[PDB]
Amino acid sequence: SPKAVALYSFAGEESGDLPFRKGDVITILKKSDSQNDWWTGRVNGREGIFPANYVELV
Ligand SMILES: [Cl-]
Ligand SMILES: [Cl-]
Ligand SMILES: [Cl-]
Repeated sequence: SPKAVALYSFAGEESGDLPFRKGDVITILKKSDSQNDWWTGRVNGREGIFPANYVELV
């Protein structure tokens, strides 16, 4: 499974969003062919979707 580092924090205020802080390493559960889409991941015991541009694939 791909991992990615958060370049910026995401508050993830909407239901289904995955919040994270800058520097967190997110486990990617689903990605698309664009890093401008919302991808699916998990970190900190939460699961959800987030803007893929906020992360850098390891
Ligand atoms: Cl935000
Ligand atoms: Cl892209
Ligand atoms: Cl969750």
